[PDB]
Amino acid sequence: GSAGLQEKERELEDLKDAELKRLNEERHDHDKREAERKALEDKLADKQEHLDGALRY
Amino acid sequence: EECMHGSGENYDGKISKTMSGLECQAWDSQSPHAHGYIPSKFPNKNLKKNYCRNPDRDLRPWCFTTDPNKRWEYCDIPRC
Repeated sequence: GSAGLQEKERELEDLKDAELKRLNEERHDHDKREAERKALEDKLADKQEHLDGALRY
Repeated sequence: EECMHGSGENYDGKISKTMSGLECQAWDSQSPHAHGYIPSKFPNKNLKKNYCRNPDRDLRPWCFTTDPNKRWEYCDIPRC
């Protein structure tokens, strides 16, 4: 700006505010998605077959 | 620093492998995993090559793996 402090701050505090605002709400769902997806593979493999299939969680 | 003190937000080491032993995917690359963690989008996160970083304020630094069967994994970096 006039003092050039803006170019020094680089809006670091502004960016940090968004970090806690997002809180990885998207990434969170992504991980949870892959979690069940991986479990589905074991269900297809049938190593123990401890799932009746009636409830299916 | 090649080690971390806290969560590894200030970690700018040359480690490019996950705790699983998989080579991290380049942050400037969209292969094999597509993401929005563009180095030019987050220049204050020091996203260089495929080095393990912590640009989301996570527990430990992480990166995308070279395995399409696993989106991302945490890296194994020693503490100071």
